Amino acid sequence: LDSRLPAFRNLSPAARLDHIGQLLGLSHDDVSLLANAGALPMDIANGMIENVIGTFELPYAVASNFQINGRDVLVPLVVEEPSIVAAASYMAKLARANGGFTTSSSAPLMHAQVQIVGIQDPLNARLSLLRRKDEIIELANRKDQLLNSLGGGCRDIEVHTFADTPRGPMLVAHLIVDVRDAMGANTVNTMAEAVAPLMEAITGGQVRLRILSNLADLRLARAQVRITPQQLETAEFSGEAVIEGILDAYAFAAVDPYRAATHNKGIMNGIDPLIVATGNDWRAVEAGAHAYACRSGHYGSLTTWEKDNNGHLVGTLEMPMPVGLVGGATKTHPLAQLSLRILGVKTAQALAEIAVAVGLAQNLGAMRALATEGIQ
Amino acid sequence: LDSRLPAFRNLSPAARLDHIGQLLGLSHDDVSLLANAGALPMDIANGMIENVIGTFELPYAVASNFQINGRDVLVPLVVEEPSIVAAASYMAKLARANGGFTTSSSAPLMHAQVQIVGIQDPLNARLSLLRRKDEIIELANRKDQLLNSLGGGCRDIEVHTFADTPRGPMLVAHLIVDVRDAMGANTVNTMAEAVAPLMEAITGGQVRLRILSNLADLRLARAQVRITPQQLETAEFSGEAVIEGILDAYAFAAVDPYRAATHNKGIMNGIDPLIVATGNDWRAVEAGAHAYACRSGHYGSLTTWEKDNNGHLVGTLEMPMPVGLVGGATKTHPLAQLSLRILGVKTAQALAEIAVAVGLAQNLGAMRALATEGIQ
Ligand SMILES: CC(C)(COP(=O)([O-])OP(=O)([O-])OC[C@H]1O[C@@H](n2cnc3c(N)ncnc32)[C@H](O)[C@@H]1OP(=O)([O-])[O-])[C@@H](O)C(=O)NCCC(=O)NCCSC(=O)C[C@@](C)(O)CC(=O)[O-]
Repeated sequence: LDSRLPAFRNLSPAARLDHIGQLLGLSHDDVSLLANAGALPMDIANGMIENVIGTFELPYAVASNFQINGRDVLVPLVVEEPSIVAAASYMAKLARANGGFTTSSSAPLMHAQVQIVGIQDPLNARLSLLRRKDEIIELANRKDQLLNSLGGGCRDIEVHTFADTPRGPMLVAHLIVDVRDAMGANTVNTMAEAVAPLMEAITGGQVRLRILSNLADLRLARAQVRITPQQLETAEFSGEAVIEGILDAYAFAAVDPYRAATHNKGIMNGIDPLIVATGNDWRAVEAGAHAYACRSGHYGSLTTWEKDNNGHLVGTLEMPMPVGLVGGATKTHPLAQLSLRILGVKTAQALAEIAVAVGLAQNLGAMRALATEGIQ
Repeated sequence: LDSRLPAFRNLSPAARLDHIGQLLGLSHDDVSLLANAGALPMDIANGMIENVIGTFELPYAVASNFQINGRDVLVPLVVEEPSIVAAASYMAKLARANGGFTTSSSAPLMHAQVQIVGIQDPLNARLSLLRRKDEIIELANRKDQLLNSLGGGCRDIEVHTFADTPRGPMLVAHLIVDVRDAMGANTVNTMAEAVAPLMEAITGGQVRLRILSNLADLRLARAQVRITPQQLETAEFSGEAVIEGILDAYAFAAVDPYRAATHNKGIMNGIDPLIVATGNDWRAVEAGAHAYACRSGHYGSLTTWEKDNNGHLVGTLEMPMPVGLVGGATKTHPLAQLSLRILGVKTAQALAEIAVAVGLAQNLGAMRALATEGIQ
């Protein structure tokens, strides 16, 4: 696969769609999902959410030039805002010259929280739980046979205490669950509900919340990119001075939350449209991303930008990225299935890796434009 | 308008649409935009973002029972996830019994950032700017005579310094701009550009970034709700016990960022689909919401929950809410226009107020469920 797509931006939507279909070998049926409006049947839309009266369209695009660990990929994106697809594509083009994007990710581990109140001895109860870990882990894994046989399941438990709250001391257990190719909320909510009575028996507390955490900091995905000064040279500036201006923009986001919010918004301009294109939950991804940005107590940049010893501009993105290939709209929406076909992804973590590569490219594009814009 | 919609949940989408059209007095043409696929023509979609190959639908729904400052409203929502619309409607039904939602908002004030580097005397340069603030403000306002006629414009400037970054001292000016019914990005960006040469003259430094901040903490919208224990009573739980359980849930969110990220995600489940339905930029709203949530130096809850002197449950949501009635896809997308007609809003701050009421409702719905039978 060659994702360069020369001339794409100037082709008609039909000719774009034809080129995609040729490059990938999409069937006629696949192509007709995008050629004709209304690919989401109303009977399906009506079973997705409540009180449905119709459907709402956004444009569906493809970003070009992306390459992930040496493999070319085409990236579907659904969004209303201009410049995003272009910026991504152009930074992807530049990235290719130096090997594309390099990615990695954690195992697909999600937390389930079990909140326990009204214990007079929570610190002691925490050890009583930790001692009985294996028992709790076995109970968690009893019901979801499909998950286990696919090689997922509850791996471990950690327990936290919050002894100072206005509502008294709390204990909070986390089940740590490998959810394989799912986003995982239903899987872990189920397990949290299933172990709650047993934890209550061990601790003597009242269980309250039994619920996933969206701060999915054990489900991290990572991307890297490299850009050389020669690539960034403008009419106004040397490539070197552009790099320095990109580093200046980065330091500005790292110290000022007013800038960091905007900088990170730029990252999510790249990521959220992929999430939408694949039928995934963008509120989950957003909450994980921004909560992770302020894990230190200070709201900072999710990306890093540096100059290496060769003088090259090197960027990183590492962040929570809980996404699924199965479940909900990703299965039921015909175009979500088409997107996954276009992407070629075999695991949810592969989809996560593509996401962070696009977020990183979008951030770079935004910074480059802001740094190279002349003073009027 | 009566927003109650008896049996709406169980009508077909065609019947729900006909019913809305009758309540609102929508034209046959308006109803047609939802009764048929393809309300977003391809020529418009192709002009909205780059590399467009088609469109992508999500379901379009309406939440029922909402009442804001004593007026019933119907709330359009576009999203892929079940239970959101139902939960919002159900909590809105409860809220009606005690007066509905009560809302307010600030003026629609946005920050434009102007980053200045290369100054050995940033603290001095700050006072030189403030000494000449009236000129800077007059200059920003020459740039947009129409906004000023509409009753907006640059109101003030603030200046922040970061004298010790790893990239050297920086100074950052903020233009504080009343943007009326726009989200405002384009307006404030334009002003930042206009004042940049003047700030360079004053400070002797070099302007880098000129750009809005999405941390729109001078554009706050606020909602309140009240719920009695009688309303929350179940077969398994007294209403008083449910209220205690909700307060335990809130305290858990206030202390633990693992919980707060999820709690806040639930609020955004309510808000973002109204943002999408109105053609607004949901990445901006998200970034502002979650960055505001950590302004204290700890990532906490956007909502508050308390029990008043009567034993009643009272909740608040105050947050940044930068949305527009004009600008971008809000104008361009025929269904964004229709949403605004359904909502009946006459200013952007009115839309913002609706948004926080729906966010507050959604949070309440999640918590009520999590404190009683559980989410599953
Ligand atoms: C989903 C409900 C409301 C069902 O509720 P129910 O148990 O079926 O109660 P009901 O069936 O008697 O419904 C009563 C009212 O709910 C509304 N309603 C009820 N069903 C529908 C429907 N199909 N379509 C439209 N409206 C509906 C409707 O207004 C109805 O009034 P009535 O029928 O008496 O006039 C209930 O189970 C509930 O409130 N669940 C909330 C939990 C939830 O799933 N919230 C949604 C978002 S998930 C989320 O935010 C993530 C989370 C939870 O992790 C955030 C966090 O942790 O904080």
